[PDB]
Amino acid sequence: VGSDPVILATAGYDHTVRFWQAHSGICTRTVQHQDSQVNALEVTPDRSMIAAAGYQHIRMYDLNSNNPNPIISYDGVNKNIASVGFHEDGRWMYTGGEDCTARIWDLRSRNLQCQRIFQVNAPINCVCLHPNQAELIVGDQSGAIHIWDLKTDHNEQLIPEPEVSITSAHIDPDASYMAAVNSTGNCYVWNLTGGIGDEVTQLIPKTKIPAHTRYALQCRFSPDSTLLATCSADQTCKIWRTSNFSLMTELSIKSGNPGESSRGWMWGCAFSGDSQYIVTASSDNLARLWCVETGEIKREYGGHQKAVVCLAFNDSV
Amino acid sequence: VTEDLSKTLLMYTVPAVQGFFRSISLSRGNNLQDTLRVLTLWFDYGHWPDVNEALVEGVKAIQIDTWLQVIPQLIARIDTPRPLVGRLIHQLLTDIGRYHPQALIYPLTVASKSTTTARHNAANKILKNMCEHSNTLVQQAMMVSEELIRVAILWHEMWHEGLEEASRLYFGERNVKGMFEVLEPLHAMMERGPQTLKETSFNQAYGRDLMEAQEWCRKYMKSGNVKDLTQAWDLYYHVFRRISKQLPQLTSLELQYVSPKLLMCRDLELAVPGTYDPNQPIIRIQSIAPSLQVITSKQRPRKLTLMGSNGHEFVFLLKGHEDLRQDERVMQLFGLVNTLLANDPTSLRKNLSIQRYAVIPLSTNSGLIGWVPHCDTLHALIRDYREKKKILLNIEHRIMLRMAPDYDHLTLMQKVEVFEHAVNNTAGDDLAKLLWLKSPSSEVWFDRRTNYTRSLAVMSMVGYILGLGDRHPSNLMLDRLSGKILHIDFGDCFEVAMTREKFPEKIPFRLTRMLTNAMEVTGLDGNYRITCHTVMEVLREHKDSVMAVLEAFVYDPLLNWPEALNKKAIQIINRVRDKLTGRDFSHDDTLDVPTQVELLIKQATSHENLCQCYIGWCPFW
Amino acid sequence: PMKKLHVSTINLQKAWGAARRVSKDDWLEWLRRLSLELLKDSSSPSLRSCWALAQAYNPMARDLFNAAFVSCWSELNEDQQDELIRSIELALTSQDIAEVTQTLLNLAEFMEHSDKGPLPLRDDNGIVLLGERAAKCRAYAKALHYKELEFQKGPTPAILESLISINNKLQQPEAAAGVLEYAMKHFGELEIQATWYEKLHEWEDALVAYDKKMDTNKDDPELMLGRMRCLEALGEWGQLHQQCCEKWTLVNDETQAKMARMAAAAAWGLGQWDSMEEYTCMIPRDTHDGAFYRAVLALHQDLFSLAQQCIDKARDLLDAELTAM
Amino acid sequence: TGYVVEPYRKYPTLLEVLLNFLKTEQNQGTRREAIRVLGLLGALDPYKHKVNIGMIDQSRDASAVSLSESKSYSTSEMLVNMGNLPLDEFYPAVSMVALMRIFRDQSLSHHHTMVV
Ligand SMILES: Nc1ncnc2c1ncn2[C@@H]1O[C@H](COP(=O)(O)OP(=O)(O)NP(=O)(O)O)[C@@H](O)[C@H]1O
Ligand SMILES: [Mg+2]
Ligand SMILES: [Mg+2]
Repeated sequence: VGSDPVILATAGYDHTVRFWQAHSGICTRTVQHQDSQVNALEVTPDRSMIAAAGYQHIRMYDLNSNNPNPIISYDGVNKNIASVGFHEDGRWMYTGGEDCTARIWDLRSRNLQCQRIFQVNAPINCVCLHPNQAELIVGDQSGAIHIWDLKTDHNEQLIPEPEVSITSAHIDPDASYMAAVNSTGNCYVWNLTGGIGDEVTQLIPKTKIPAHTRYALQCRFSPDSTLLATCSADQTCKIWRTSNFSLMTELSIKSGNPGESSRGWMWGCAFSGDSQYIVTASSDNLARLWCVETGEIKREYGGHQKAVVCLAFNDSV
Repeated sequence: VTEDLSKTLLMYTVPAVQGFFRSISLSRGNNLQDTLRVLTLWFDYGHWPDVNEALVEGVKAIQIDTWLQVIPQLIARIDTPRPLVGRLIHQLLTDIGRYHPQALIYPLTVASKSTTTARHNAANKILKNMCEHSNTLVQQAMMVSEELIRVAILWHEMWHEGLEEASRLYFGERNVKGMFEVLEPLHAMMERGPQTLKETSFNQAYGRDLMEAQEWCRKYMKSGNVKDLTQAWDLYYHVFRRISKQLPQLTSLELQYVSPKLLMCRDLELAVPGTYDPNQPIIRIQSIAPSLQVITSKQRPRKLTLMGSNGHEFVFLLKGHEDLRQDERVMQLFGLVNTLLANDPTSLRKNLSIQRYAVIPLSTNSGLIGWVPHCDTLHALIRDYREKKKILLNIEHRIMLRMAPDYDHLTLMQKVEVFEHAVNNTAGDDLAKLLWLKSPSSEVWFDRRTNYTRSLAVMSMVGYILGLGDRHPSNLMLDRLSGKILHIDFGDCFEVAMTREKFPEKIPFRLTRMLTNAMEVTGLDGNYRITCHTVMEVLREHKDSVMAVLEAFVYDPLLNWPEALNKKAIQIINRVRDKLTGRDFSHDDTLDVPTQVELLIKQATSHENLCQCYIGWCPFW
Repeated sequence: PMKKLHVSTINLQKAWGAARRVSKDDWLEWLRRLSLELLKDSSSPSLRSCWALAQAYNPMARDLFNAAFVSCWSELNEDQQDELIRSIELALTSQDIAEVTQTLLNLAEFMEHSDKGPLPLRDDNGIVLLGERAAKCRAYAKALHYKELEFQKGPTPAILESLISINNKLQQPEAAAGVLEYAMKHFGELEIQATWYEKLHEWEDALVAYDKKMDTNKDDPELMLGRMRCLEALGEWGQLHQQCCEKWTLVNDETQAKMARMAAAAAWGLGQWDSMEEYTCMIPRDTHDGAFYRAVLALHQDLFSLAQQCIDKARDLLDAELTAM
Repeated sequence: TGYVVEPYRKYPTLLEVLLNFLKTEQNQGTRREAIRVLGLLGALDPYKHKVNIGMIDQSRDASAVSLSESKSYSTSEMLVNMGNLPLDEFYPAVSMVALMRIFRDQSLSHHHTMVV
């Protein structure tokens, strides 16, 4: 599956993980993920290994071989694991769980247990890391975004809205803007600080974006730091412009008939390096690839028997 | 400073006691509030002399029967360290027994079997004082209490429970000493020997195996080798399998097999449990039925029956594994709330009284529950409705399983996906249509639905203050005549279910969509919300009486099932104070009743809170 | 058992012969004959055995009217059922008698409970028809039930009007408040009319709204009636009597009949008994209100005999309403 | 005597009997006298009427010591209690209910022939 420079992976409740190519439109292979569902997917930066985070275990999947089983099934976390994240070299993999623990484990070794642990009062929603790989934004269920220092373990915590569940967070590669998204349908964007190791890493909030009137789930910056995509529970994803946070782009799957409502949420998004094609997952069994400029159905990845949740996307020249 | 404080307290307390006693004498029936206030003043300042003489004079002057309202609280402080307070408590209890032994024997019987030394010997002393003039009634109550405790849990029952617990301990906790501690009472009752036909049959069937296991245990702690332990486990497993296969066959117990003494006694002078009332003739235990129906639930209660001296059957549900003292005190608090709602004319007109039953604990593990007639559990009601309509009982649950067969294994928002899919694709109007169908006429339907909504609001707010959890549909019941809601199990009061590790409850009360649809079609913004506001105002204004009733939990080990115990109890009461005053949600802020009720309705209706509920709670319902 | 019996269809729809039934005696006789013929043509032998006793004892026929209709109805085919529905609709629509309407609404709710299902009385199972019939029949719990069925089928501001009205005429100001909150949440765009406050028992606000709407439209009937109702409820007898004197000279006689009740009440409150004599003339003599107010006038003039038979007539007229309610 | 309102409380069935007269009898004079008695006794508060007949009881509801209950029809009520079983068994049930309603009543002895 690692032959093509362009690769994406998909997973959900069907106890399987599927892989797709940009211009194929047909699943390459389906690999079983029995015994549990799946919450997150991520392809390592080196494009040699995929982490699938589900319930009480994180599974590792090869990218160059031909239809193997899971190769390393890490276990130990007593409850649901919610997020994944890798270093640029891929040795250290970050993660957050529903058991009030945000952890960092090893990948290039045979260690069978965690390497670093961090406590937080509430379960950890999706976690993300600063591009320089020296700071962690951890999103808890209590709404308190945690700034965690990798070189001093300093745990700053900012709650921009009391008693709400922040659902996801993402920081652009340029380390200029960072976005967080919660169940209130709001996108909170803060300016970064141009620090390296000065321990400052100050975050300066900006104007609030009423992204949705419904539970907003996944917010992600583009690799070019030009556009942001926020997909929510109202079957709507909005692609805001980083320049002014305006919007002329709607991503909806509403049938339009009141008798066909509750079709399914959009559960995630993934930009491309060029950032003109965006792939998102939709709990109506299906993943959709659109183009931001026109917002039309470029491809639909049929094959999932049950609903889809999480996606990963890696591309190369 | 301290001396002036004491002087001010005494000069503002002694007039308080005098006035309260005068008001109680002038009330004659509507005096639960005043009696509780007197008890609070007596407990907090009775040891002070002048307060002591004032209380003595008031007690001597005041009618005795009034104190029947507050028998538990008195016994909850029977072991007060202060000399004068304890002396007056004992004298008052002795008087209450002298004139009204029927009301006070059962709580005293419960207190006698207390592990605490002070409570134990005080209860023994008061029972001796009772005996001094009513030896017959005292021993009769003791005998019937012991026999009903015996019938509550058969030797089968406690042996099965102990074997189950040992299996968890040895394999789960690897606690062999814990196993020995758990088993020691079982060996103790073996040494006690059989005393009924069922006990003798169980002896002849399994006692030899049990003694052989005891012998390998003797070998174990005489040598210290797990080989003897495993030899014991062999017969433990065999007897456990035998008893487990036998248990479902005990669908109905005949008394002569399990308790011939109940059959021997007839035309008793003891009052039927939970029916004594000094203003009416005493209904007495004429006989006991020759067969007890048994429910197939996990705890296995017994549908016991009495034939009263008035010829009317009195049905009870006899529990053996639950602490019924909590249920009794919750019934007392419900009685206080009923008094409060009747006192206010606005709430009095609306019939906001909480339906309640009689709870008679017999020990720290067993008791009797009044079997309320013409009532159906919400689970049973919905089951009957869906069987009748050919709708499938678990339709929402299997819709969730179809969307996610591992529904329990998802993250929060994925669980919200599944839960909202199940809710939005199912009508959820079972209770509305069922209230309509179970009503003779639209007049009766409207009356029943008004009562249902108002009682649901009353119990929602009271349970929230009470922290009453585990409100699953089987724990709610509906009247076939009045329509009021009845809450029957109170084993998870004070947010106990909201802190347990496994499937913690994230809602204050049950307000699922099925209930809200049975309300006015316009929703819960009307009758329900307004009744909640009314009840919260009534409770917040009279929070002193609620705290007075709840002090019984402060000075008892009831919530344990020891300064840690006191710390936990005061923490729970602080939480209840926060709920009543309004500082529950944010300690730094106080909320008016509309705001608090809106927040609580949002919490009880939120899908994030509802989806996390354990599946058998039927949050989708 | 004895099996079923053939429901003679001809005589069955013949028993529903409301074509030439006009007077109250006619309609009571129609109800009696229908309740007897249902038993006579009942399919179940158990009911038909009671027909002979019902004939000589009508209350038996009244007791089994619902069951007798169920037995007769379950045998008819689609076309015969449709004819029966048409005749039932005609019976409900024809004349508003408390006894006959009460019996028919009781039958409707009985069929609603029965496994046969609600009577397909119209496209809406007679929900609208039965609701309005219950409303004007003084039986407001049935009216509430059918109005809530209307609401479930779809909420409209008119359904909210009627639902507030019914709930407050059931003495449920809290339910009416709930309906108001539903309106404000889901219909905040529309401007809440004066009739809402009138039915919410918000008499002061209702009067304010009626005044604010009347200044733009002089001499409007419905506005006048609502303003008078608000004034009577508020106890403003002086203003009510001033309004009555001002507008009595131009009101239509049909609407003057509606004027008369509140006019007489206000005049009594003040004490212009000649004005009461003038107003009570318009109140019909066949209504309890008319007889009672005529008795009041007679007593003020000290015609004790006249007031006595007026009170007797008032009781006789109130007998039907009291029996129905 | 002015013994008003109290008769409802001391005779809870009085109001029910007076109202039931309006349903049963047809003579206009008797009905007018029934209405006269109803008015003379007073228009009882519906809540007070419920209290008199016991549908609402604050003596037991507000009592601190709860008390156990002392036990373990119209055509519509008959259907409600009979809706579980078919109509074929409902017809004889309601027929017998009405027949017994007449038959226990001795004042209708002249119908007891046909009833049997
Ligand atoms: N007070 C009561 N009045 C009438 N029926 C009752 C009463 N208490 C219990 N029941 C009925 O008996 C059933 C079993 O009793 P219950 O109290 O549910 O025992 P359990 O299931 O062992 N308790 P828990 O595990 O705490 O839910 C109930 O579901 C009701 O049907
Ligand atoms: Mg149970
Ligand atoms: Mg229970």
